[PDB]
Amino acid sequence: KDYIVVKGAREHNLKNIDVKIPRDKFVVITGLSGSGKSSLAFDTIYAEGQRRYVESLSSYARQFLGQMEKPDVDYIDGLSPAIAIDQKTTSRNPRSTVGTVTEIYDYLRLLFARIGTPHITPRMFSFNNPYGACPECTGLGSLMRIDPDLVIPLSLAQGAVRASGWNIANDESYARMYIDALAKHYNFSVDTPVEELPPHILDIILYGTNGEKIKIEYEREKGTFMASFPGIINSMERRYKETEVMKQYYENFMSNIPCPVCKGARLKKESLAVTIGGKNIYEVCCLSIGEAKEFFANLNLTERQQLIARQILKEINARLGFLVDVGLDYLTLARAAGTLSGGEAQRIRLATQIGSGLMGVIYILDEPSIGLHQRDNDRLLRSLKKLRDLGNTLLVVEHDEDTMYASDYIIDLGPGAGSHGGQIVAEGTVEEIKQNPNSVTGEYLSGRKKIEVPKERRKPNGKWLEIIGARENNLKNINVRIPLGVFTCITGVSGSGKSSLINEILYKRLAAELNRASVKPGEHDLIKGIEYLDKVIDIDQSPIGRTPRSNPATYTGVFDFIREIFANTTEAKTRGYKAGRFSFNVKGGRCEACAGDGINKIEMHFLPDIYVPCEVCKGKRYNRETLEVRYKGKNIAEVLDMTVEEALEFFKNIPRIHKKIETLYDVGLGYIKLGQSSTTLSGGEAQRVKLATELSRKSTGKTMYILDEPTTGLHMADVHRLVGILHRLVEAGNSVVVIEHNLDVIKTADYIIDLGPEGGSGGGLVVAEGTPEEVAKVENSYTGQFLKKVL
Amino acid sequence: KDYIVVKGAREHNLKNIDVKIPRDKFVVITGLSGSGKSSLAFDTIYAEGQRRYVESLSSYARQFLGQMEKPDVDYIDGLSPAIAIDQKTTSRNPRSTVGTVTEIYDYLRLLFARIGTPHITPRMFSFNNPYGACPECTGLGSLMRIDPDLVIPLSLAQGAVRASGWNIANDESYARMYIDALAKHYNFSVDTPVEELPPHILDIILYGTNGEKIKIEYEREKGTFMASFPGIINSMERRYKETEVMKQYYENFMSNIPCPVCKGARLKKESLAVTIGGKNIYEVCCLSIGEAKEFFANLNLTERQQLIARQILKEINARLGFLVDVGLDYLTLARAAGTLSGGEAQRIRLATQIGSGLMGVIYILDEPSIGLHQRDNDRLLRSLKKLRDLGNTLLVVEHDEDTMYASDYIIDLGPGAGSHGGQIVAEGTVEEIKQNPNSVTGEYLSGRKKIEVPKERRKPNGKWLEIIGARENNLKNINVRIPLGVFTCITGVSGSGKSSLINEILYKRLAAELNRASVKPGEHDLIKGIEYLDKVIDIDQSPIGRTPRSNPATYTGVFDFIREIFANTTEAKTRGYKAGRFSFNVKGGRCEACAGDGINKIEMHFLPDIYVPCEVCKGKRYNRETLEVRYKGKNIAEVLDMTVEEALEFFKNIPRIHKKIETLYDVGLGYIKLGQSSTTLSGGEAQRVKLATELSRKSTGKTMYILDEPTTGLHMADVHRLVGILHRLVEAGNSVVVIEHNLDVIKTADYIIDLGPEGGSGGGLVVAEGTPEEVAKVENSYTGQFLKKVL
DNA sequence: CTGTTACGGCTCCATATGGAGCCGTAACAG
DNA sequence: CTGTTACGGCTCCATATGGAGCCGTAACAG
Ligand SMILES: [Zn+2]
Ligand SMILES: [Zn+2]
Ligand SMILES: [Zn+2]
Ligand SMILES: [Zn+2]
Repeated sequence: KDYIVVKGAREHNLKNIDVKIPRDKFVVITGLSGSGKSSLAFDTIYAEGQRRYVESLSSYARQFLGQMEKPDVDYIDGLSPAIAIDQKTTSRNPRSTVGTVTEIYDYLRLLFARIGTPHITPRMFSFNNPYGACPECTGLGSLMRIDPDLVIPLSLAQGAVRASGWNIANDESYARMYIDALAKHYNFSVDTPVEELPPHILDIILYGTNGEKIKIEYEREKGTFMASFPGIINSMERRYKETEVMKQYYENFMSNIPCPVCKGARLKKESLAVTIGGKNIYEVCCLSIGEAKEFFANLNLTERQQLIARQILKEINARLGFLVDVGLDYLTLARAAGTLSGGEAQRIRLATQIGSGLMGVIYILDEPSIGLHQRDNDRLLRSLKKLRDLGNTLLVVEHDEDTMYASDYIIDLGPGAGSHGGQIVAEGTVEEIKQNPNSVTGEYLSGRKKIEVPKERRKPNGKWLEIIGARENNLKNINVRIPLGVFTCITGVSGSGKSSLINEILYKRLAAELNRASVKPGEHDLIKGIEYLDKVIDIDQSPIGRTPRSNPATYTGVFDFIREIFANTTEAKTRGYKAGRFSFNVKGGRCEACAGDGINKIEMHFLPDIYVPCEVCKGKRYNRETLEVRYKGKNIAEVLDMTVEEALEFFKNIPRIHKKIETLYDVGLGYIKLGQSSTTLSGGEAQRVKLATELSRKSTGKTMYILDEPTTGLHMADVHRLVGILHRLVEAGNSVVVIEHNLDVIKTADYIIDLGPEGGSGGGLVVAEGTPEEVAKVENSYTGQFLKKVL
Repeated sequence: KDYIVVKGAREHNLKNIDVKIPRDKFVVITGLSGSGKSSLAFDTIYAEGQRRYVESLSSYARQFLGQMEKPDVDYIDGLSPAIAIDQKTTSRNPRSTVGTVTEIYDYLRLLFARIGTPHITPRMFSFNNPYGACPECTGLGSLMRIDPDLVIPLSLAQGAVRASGWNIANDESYARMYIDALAKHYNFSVDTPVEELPPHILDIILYGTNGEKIKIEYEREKGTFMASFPGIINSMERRYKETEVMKQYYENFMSNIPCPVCKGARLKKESLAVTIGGKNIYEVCCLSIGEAKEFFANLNLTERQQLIARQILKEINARLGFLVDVGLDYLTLARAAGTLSGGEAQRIRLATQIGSGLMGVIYILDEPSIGLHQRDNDRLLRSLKKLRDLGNTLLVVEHDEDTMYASDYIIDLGPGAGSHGGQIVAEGTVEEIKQNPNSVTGEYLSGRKKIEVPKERRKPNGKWLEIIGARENNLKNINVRIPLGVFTCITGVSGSGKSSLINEILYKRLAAELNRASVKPGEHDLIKGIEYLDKVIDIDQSPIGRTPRSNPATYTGVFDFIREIFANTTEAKTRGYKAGRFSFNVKGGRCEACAGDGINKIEMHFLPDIYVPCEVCKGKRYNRETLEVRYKGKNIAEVLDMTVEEALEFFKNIPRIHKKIETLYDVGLGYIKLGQSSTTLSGGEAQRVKLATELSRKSTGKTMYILDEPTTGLHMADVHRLVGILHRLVEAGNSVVVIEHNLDVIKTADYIIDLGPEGGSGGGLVVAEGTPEEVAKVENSYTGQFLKKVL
């Protein structure tokens, strides 16, 4: 009725816990990273609600949506349909923009049709219908095409065509025999240079024969057939239109340009003649949300116009107010939804959900406050509480103190992670958790544990990285200086351009200069001080592997030492074994039946592929003869089965393994097991693995680390550990640059660069620079204002 | 909040109506057929709720579910997600049965794992996993295959292979050249008879070469290639497994047989050794729902077993009780869900929804009481009220008096249909509608209008249709006699076998004997009295056309007369025109640009095909020169634009057109227009069109009409009109047999055949026979008991 | 004029190879 | 012993023609 009773929850590492979540209330789930709160929420409640709603729909719709796996839960009662909002974005299609996603373009079209004065039909203003879409660009506004300068950057035999699937290097490839047939038809030499080729022949080859029929001969068996040359450009365009990695690869060689006729207006030349208050539809859509709302509020109409357009104006004002209160007062209604970050997309989805007014729906949010400045926390909390107040329930998974102080109910898991977590430690109001003596969240909220402000701060040693003439996006031609050898943190409000300035300019230029990559840096003049750097490393939450053949033991490189010490035993020496025998990636020591994968594929008549453990090897991925070899009473499979904490004690007598295992333990991965597949690892686990690998390396003092919000989905203890690890890395001799919005991390940094003073058009500048104490003295700085009370 | 406010509803024929539907209440929508209530419910509320829930899901899930069209409504507030339940069934896959659909097989597996005594793992009892599925049948229980007796029912050149896609009649077809290559390889003559062919050669041809590689030569251009013969049977099996019309066609030639090892148990020989109370899993699943519930209630366990299996037993008992209270006390848990009727599937879905306990969801049901006997009305109403009471709202679209008397709120549309309906006439409680003087439902509920019991009933003239030895399904070898020349109605409780006995036996045998069709009748001895019949006609709600080239004017045949009178004018005579010129199906009088379709196809870069009216012809489907010809001030397009009611007055001077138009008016289609596409017609409109076509024919007195519940989705006035039409058809000279569950239709019949006395195993017999007055005197008959008070 | 049958024409639905990232191994320099 | 570079091998992901039903037309019988 008024509760969500869950019994027998055993998904992932949950230790058969029973919980009662009050309905129509603000509920937050807390715990350490990997403690199972994310599993308990998403894999149980969201999955059960989505399955219960989908299975009751039409058969075709259910088949299209797929067959969701049934969670390992006894029974759940009082479960309304669940909608999950998380930081995930897709390119999707160019047809969708911010206005269409937020469902305000329809209201704008209705208003323009009803009251717009021509210089009147709602479908005339839409670019998704032939009645309004521009004839040339088909309502897209961007004539995407592949320029000839990129297809042929040398004769054909030297590798002129760099496009995938058109490599004429192979003699028997389709491209080779098509080129041979074309050369036979047009009587030209393939080995002739492209520049020396006649323009007509080159144009015919590039753009095809335009439907002309030619004879093509193919040899395996021999035969002949009649067909036509489609052309490289036409085939690439058709492949692009047929269907995200392939889309990104195709768009890499593309050259986006504005439509020559509509100039990106996406509409016919006659639809733009209708204006409201001196601004047509495109000009209104080009304004930022705040100024558009101000213009709508200040708009003056006659009595008849006000009576005929009251409801549309009220709806537009309400939606714009919701969007502003969410925090996106800098975005434009005409901006493409594809070029949006995860936090911006999540906030837009939240605003749309608030505007829709759906009732009786369980809402689950995964860290809505990440990627958002501290000044917008109150607005975000007010929006969340309004969404709850409209007749819904919230299951936010957050680790922010303000969220705990604003939430009605708090559920805490733990007390550790992995095999030590998965059970509820404490629950109730914030006061009850604060008074609870066995809760980590209560301990960190009551002041028992805290992050201390360092007494001594490092200073630059005379090495600086100067970026000159940065003008990409909203950057107003600013020059910044990043000291080398100290912990540098870059702050600023959302949309100020810090993320672009770092990721798409500094990292790309450093990679091109040092790692010898092939990327296009952002619009800037030059970078000074690169000679002081030897390598650039970027650490993110991307998975460390896409195959089941990768595990942390191999990634950290400790598996080589483990195999060496295994082969150094007397049994392997007497049996003539090698260090490579104890590996599930090379034939000789792996199971032959399962090919070392450990699972087998079974095909059903009317079901997808089902995987079961291999019968002969029992999932140990090794043959019996190899497994007979034991080192100190444990075989290779048992060693792979140990966790990092146990491996620390087991391998304490071998320094070369002990150092790596201790690094893995210190980066907070003491609950993980060496045999875990890299595919099953989460973002935090992958980031910790990368940090451990970086720590295990021998630093030369000329390395730069770039991190983009490393505190995503991290508890207070995790933040403390990450701060300690970053300080250790800085003290090693390298330099660390972090884009952070967390005050706890910010206050421990040695240098702070602030970008503001606003977001969007008003941003792109530099407000404050120096140590946090110096930045706190700047009056016109939000970060300084917050650090004034934080310190 | 507590209301669903809809403003500006203009979908289909709705005349801009505003309504307020109370939330969490029993609401019923009433109106005439075609008045727009179905549109107002499904196209507006269900569509808006489904779109609002889908658009907030993941991008991939939203793309898979498709892009739902936005309804033509201003705004809807307080809209919870909507689930629509309607009478629609699909073959789907053999993996799903009644138990799996109702989610009781999982609980049965859990109970068997926990307390079953072997002679213990939940996944061992499931047939959807390799751990429990039978190795031979792969957990299907039916080895579906194509028998050789059906592939070759004459030499190859005479058409031995009757399978689609393997017609060797064409010389250049792939089948022909494959057969030629096989004949060249094996050195045999294709023209040789199949019987005279060696068994080895025939087996090799039928089952392929089993991977053997042979040389195949093909001619258009000439060439050769190496491949293997897959075989007809293997190719057909692969095509069947690749992917409903094609599935039905493939299954027509299939021969379903039980698995030789498991005997249809779908499980391994070891999983059936576990028994509970002397019955294993398959034997429990083979019992009917009522007796299974009785067995579970009477089951005795020890204290430990009761303590360990209390929750599972309680859940199973509750679900079985819900299923029994729904009305399906005769179904078996092991029955395949594919072989279920629309009403049974809808009731099963309702029971599953009740068991799931989803809260805050709007439920829309389309005639849940159709196909259900009168004795189950109270149980169905109680189930609906319980489903509402668990915290939901109901939007049932029903025309049953008991539903009106049980509903909290009633919304009435009308007052007519088509252009006369689409607006709300009255609303409120049942008393308010009864006291309303301008409501058709109130008029029929207050006794102002009623269907009178006929004073005189027709009697048989000595012609009878005797079915001897009917034994299909649950029929217990019964003999029935259907009189010819009178209105015969067949009644009985659900599951008594009347539907099978009629549709799959009598209609099929009559079609085979008279219409010279190719179908397999049900298991019966013979039928006597066929010599008194000349033709058999079956009328259902299936669409009358699948192309936009069919309209009621052509279907009824009146369009030929219209074209003839158009060509008989002086303008056509002077211009040398013919009767075929005024047709949008032959070149010469239709628009060349749109090819007479009236619409054009426009392709977008990243959108599906969009259809817009043709520019040159303005959607009139005719060229200008043809349109210049006018008859009595109206051209052909204007004539097509007229409705039946207007065409009745326009064509009153031509008897050959007036008779057909009057028939169309009398069958209740006075609101439809002659130019309406047959694809857009609903089931009721198609049935009315078929009835009008049958009436327009010249009856020879030797025709039999078979109707299966013609009162589906019909108001009381529609029922009265249909009864009048059926009586007119009977008085014409033919014989009508109707399977009906409506007491109003039953009381007007001349002969009644009752099948009972129960459903399932207890059915398949004949209880009462004779006139309704005679049937009402039978004590052990539910239909007689109801007719006792009805008459 | 009307019903039936046969034929022609139309429409909608159905049915294998190259590339990026990672692991293991050998060689060379510090 | 350790770091770096180069190479080989492995895996997962990506990119047109026959048939059923209907409409129009002509011929034959009542
Ligand atoms: Zn354009
Ligand atoms: Zn194996
Ligand atoms: Zn079997
Ligand atoms: Zn046209």
